[PDB]
Amino acid sequence: IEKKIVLRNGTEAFDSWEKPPLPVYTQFYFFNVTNPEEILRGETPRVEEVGPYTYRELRNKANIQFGDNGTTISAVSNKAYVFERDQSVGDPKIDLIRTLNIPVLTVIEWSQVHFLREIIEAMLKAYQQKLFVTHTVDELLWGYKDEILSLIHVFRPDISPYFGLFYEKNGTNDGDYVFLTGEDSYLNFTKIVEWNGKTSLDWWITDKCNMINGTDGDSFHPLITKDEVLYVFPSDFCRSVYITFSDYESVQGLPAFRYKVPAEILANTSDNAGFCIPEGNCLGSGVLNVSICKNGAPIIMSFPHFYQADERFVSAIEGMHPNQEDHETFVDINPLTGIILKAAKRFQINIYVKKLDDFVETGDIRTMVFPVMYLNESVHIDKETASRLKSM
Ligand SMILES: *[C@@H]1O[C@H](CO)[C@@H](O[C@@H]2O[C@H](CO)[C@@H](O[C@@H]3O[C@H](CO[C@H]4O[C@H](CO[C@H]5O[C@H](CO)[C@@H](O)[C@H](O)[C@@H]5O[C@H]5O[C@H](CO)[C@@H](O)[C@H](O)[C@@H]5O)[C@@H](O)[C@H](O[C@H]5O[C@H](CO)[C@@H](O)[C@H](O)[C@@H]5O[C@H]5O[C@H](CO)[C@@H](O)[C@H](O)[C@@H]5O)[C@@H]4O)[C@@H](O)[C@H](O[C@H]4O[C@H](CO)[C@@H](O)[C@H](O)[C@@H]4O[C@H]4O[C@H](CO)[C@@H](O)[C@H](O)[C@@H]4O[C@H]4O[C@H](CO)[C@@H](O)[C@H](O)[C@@H]4O)[C@@H]3O)[C@H](O)[C@H]2NC(C)=O)[C@H](O)[C@H]1NC(C)=O
Ligand SMILES: *[C@@H]1O[C@H](CO)[C@@H](O[C@@H]2O[C@H](CO)[C@@H](O[C@@H]3O[C@H](CO[C@H]4O[C@H](CO)[C@@H](O)[C@H](O)[C@@H]4O)[C@@H](O)[C@H](O[C@H]4O[C@H](CO)[C@@H](O)[C@H](O)[C@@H]4O)[C@@H]3O)[C@H](O)[C@H]2NC(C)=O)[C@H](O)[C@H]1NC(C)=O
Ligand SMILES: *[C@@H]1O[C@H](CO)[C@@H](O[C@@H]2O[C@H](CO)[C@@H](O[C@@H]3O[C@H](CO)[C@@H](O)[C@H](O[C@H]4O[C@H](CO)[C@@H](O)[C@H](O)[C@@H]4O)[C@@H]3O)[C@H](O)[C@H]2NC(C)=O)[C@H](O)[C@H]1NC(C)=O
Ligand SMILES: *[C@@H]1O[C@H](CO)[C@@H](O[C@@H]2O[C@H](CO)[C@@H](O[C@@H]3O[C@H](CO)[C@@H](O)[C@H](O)[C@@H]3O)[C@H](O)[C@H]2NC(C)=O)[C@H](O)[C@H]1NC(C)=O
Ligand SMILES: *[C@@H]1O[C@H](CO)[C@@H](O[C@@H]2O[C@H](CO)[C@@H](O)[C@H](O)[C@H]2NC(C)=O)[C@H](O)[C@H]1NC(C)=O
Ligand SMILES: *[C@@H]1O[C@H](CO)[C@@H](O[C@@H]2O[C@H](CO)[C@@H](O)[C@H](O)[C@H]2NC(C)=O)[C@H](O)[C@H]1NC(C)=O
Ligand SMILES: *[C@@H]1O[C@H](CO)[C@@H](O)[C@H](O)[C@H]1NC(C)=O
Ligand SMILES: *[C@@H]1O[C@H](CO)[C@@H](O)[C@H](O)[C@H]1NC(C)=O
Ligand code: NA
Ligand code: NA
Repeated sequence: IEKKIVLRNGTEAFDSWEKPPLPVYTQFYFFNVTNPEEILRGETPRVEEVGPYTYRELRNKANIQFGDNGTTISAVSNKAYVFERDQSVGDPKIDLIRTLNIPVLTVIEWSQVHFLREIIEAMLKAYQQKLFVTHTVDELLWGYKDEILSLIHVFRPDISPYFGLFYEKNGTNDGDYVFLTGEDSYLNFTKIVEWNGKTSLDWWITDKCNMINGTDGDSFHPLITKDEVLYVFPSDFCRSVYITFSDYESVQGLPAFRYKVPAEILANTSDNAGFCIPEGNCLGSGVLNVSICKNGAPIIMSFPHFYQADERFVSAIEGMHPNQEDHETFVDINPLTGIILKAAKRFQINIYVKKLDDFVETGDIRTMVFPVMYLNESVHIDKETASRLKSM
């Protein structure tokens, strides 16, 4: 019986959960817009993939507190990103990327939703902004000071003058989780019970879609069987998902089940209609409008190169060539212990753009989901730790 895989102060499983020994790497890839003026004149966008920009992660748990006679545990998961120049295609503090002006699109979308409408319209009218802007990779990723945000900031101090895809996400966590250890049962090991105090979400339509299912995805319950389905809640993705068995794999000298994210997760279906806000009206198979949880910005999640998506999402942006092996999302789990031996968590950030008559910033741009940057967050078990695990 494997009941030593339980988060108790004394077991080695707890120490690995507290301080993950395996290094995790996130790699950023950007889409450099080659014809901005022609896009504003209503022509088909043309982009170039640029990457990787590889960062090593520093993971740990903090504010660790037990409870309920040892059945529950609460903590926060801090995550930092240390840059690796030699594992990267270039220096991000020099390498420039030309892409959409996300701050102006954000505040344009705010104004259309009547949030600081007069102030935004006034500033935009006085200070002309460009729809396409060029910044360094370090700026786009970890923040830069924007004009319009700075002007709004003087009127509304709560509004940040700086914008970045991962702004202030270095050396920080993503809410206060409370997990469930495997004391009551091994099946509900590292299972999330609440997040930021609440037992479920409240920005999707159906109660079904707002449920917090499964684990964070850093580990799974022991003794996994081929037939079952594993639920994951990635906070950044703003919904629970699930992964199904694909095929058999061996990592080092260890057995592993290859579990992937299936097409059903972002499919245009009734099960996923609840995610399509407001009136159950969806953009199409293979995307997720996450504007509600990204503070009103017109941000659309997808898989890299619109993998597992409607063909028209690929035809809209010249430069998207999706294949399985490069863009799928998979995880190799040791069935016995439920430990991730290898994985590639991959997702893409897009921006919803459309022509506006009230705005000449938009020109005559087409209505489309415009890709900005996607990543590969990956892990791989090394020989020393694998051989350590192999013994048990
Ligand atoms: C992704 O995802 C995301 C999320 O999820 C999303 O998002 C979304 O989006 C959408 C888009 O569309 C949106 O929707 C929109 O919204 C907007 C906004 O809203 C808001 O606001 C408003 C306004 O307010 C203001 O005003 C008023 C009056 O007017 C007042 O009352 C107030 O107070 C304010 O005022 C202020 O300010 C101003 C400035 O100027 C000044 O002046 C003054 O003094 C003051 O200060 C409002 O209205 C709203 O409200 C609502 O809601 C709430 C909640 O809480 C409630 O409570 C209320 O009651 C309401 O509700 C109700 O009503 C409404 C009506 O409006 C309705 O809607 C409902 O159902 C109910 O019944 C808010 O707050 C808006 O604006 C819009 O609306 C529009 O559109 C629609 C369509 O859908 C319709 O339905 C409506 O009706 C409208 O329409 C109209 O208008 C327009 C413009 O102008 C036009 O064009 C048309 O034609 C029409 O017109 C007509 O009618 C009218 C009546 O209405 C009249 O007046 C005239 O004459 C004509 O006849 C819409 O709705 C949303 O919101 C969002 N959400 C979020 C969360 O974000 C997105 O989308 C996605 N994406 C993708 C791509 O997919
Ligand atoms: C994180 O995620 C990214 C992907 O999103 C990974 O990066 C990719 O890594 C794979 C390998 O793991 C790379 O694949 C290799 O690409 C090489 C270049 O291919 C070019 O040329 C061919 C024609 O020759 C074109 O078809 C293609 O479009 C490219 O323009 C290939 O030479 C390699 O081929 C070898 O493997 C294939 C397997 O299918 C064999 O069939 C071949 O015979 C050959 O042996 C290979 O396909 C891919 O290019 C990478 N892309 C990017 C953007 O980096 C990361 O590796 C991943 N994980 C980690 C941990 O980093
Ligand atoms: C993504 O696309 C964007 C836009 O196409 C691209 O930005 C551009 O990069 C080029 C270089 O690739 C920049 O051109 C340089 O401008 C600087 C500043 O004035 C000059 O110092 C440079 O002059 C030297 O260039 C060569 C040596 O580096 C020599 O041939 C020459 O004699 C000079 O010594 C050079 O002209 C250009 O400024 C930007 N454009 C914008 C709008 O920012 C970006 O590089 C692409 N990103 C990636 C990762 O490829
Ligand atoms: C969070 O977890 C719950 C429970 O695991 C998920 O809800 C379940 O979703 C399944 C989808 O297969 C529902 O199955 C249904 O079966 C009937 C026939 O019996 C079929 O006609 C339907 O089309 C559907 O497939 C099931 O009812 C439902 N169970 C419960 C208790 O809600 C939910 O999807 C998960 N949410 C997220 C966001 O991951
Ligand atoms: C995120 O924060 C971490 C932790 O401070 C940074 O990692 C350090 O970077 C310094 C640069 O001065 C280096 O000396 C070390 O590689 C790191 N220190 C430690 C203790 O790990 C990381 O660079 C930050 N990332 C970004 C993008 O700013
Ligand atoms: C996603 O699926 C829905 C439901 O099938 C589509 O809505 C249907 O569209 C067809 C024609 O394309 C109509 O005949 C039906 O009457 C529609 N049914 C409902 C309930 O709306 C919707 O068009 C699809 N969305 C996309 C972007 O392809
Ligand atoms: C766990 O180990 C021992 C318990 O006696 C103690 O030294 C340490 O402070 C404990 N830490 C946590 C986070 O429980
Ligand atoms: C998890 O543990 C067991 C096994 O599934 C189950 O009986 C219990 O209700 C679950 N607890 C929670 C909080 O989900
Ligand atoms: Na409304
Ligand atoms: Na316009």
